Amino acid sequence: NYTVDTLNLGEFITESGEVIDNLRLRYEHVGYHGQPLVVVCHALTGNHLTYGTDDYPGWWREIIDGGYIPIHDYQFLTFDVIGSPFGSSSPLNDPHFPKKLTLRDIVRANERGIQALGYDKINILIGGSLGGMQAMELLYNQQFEVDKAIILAATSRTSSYSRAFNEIARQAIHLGGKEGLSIARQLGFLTYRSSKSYDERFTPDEVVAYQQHQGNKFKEHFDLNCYLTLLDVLDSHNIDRGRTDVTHVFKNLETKVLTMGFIDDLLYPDDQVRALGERFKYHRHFFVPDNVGHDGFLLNFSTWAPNLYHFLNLKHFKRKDPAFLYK
Repeated sequence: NYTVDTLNLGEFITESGEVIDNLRLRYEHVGYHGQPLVVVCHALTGNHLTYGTDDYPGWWREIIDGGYIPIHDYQFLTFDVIGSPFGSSSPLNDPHFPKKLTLRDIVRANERGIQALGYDKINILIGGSLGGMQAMELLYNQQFEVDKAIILAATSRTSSYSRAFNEIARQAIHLGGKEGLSIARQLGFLTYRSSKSYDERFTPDEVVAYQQHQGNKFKEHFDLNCYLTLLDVLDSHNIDRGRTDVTHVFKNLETKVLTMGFIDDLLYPDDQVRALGERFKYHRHFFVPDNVGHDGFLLNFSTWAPNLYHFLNLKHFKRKDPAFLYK
């Protein structure tokens, strides 16, 4: 079954003390009543349409069709974050949408949306990289018992690199409106090393021309106010803020965590995503040796999905860890 609809969940108060009278969460559900739940947390530029249609396939469709997380064994739920322009409460929908939205807000709304629909356990929690940020917060609130977690291209807090990125983008938008959106979009190419893409796409002038083309599309289809909102969301990410016990919590969580980090990435360095994994009781890391950009980690699934599948297929009872002093 395939369902796309909108919850109405009443009053929501952000961290900043601002109010939405009727919190709306657009979502996509897919699968059968009783199956293991997988919750996907989408990334800044994505949305709830995880599986999508046959004619309009979804962000994750290829990964699901390829059988890495197969439809036949799983049930899928995904919310469009608040502030996104694709159906949930946002500046595009709500003329009194809060000025200061944080990531912790986005999460706390989605957990209420997960509970609105009667779920209790989450077998697989998955996201990168804003998705991964959602994921880690969610694990901290501990409103759910969650068996398996995959966190891709995200860390414990927004870096100075990312604030610089986000500020540079913010400025361009002030100066140029829609035109600033192109730059913001183009800006992403500067955050990572492209490998034999340099080979295949010779074509400078033709990369630049492609950049321009992607930027121009983006500036016509993604609402501007919402984008600025989501830039604050990123700037607000830090699991440790106002908190003392984050690691402690994570160290007594039974959840099996996989962290994935990508090669030569300045926005989300492998170094630091691995170190976030290692904060948990049960943790593991995969280093993925190709990178078409944080924004397109779905596009290069060939290089990482099989390790996901490997991870998903633990069905060895948890070992209590002093057995690992070896080494």
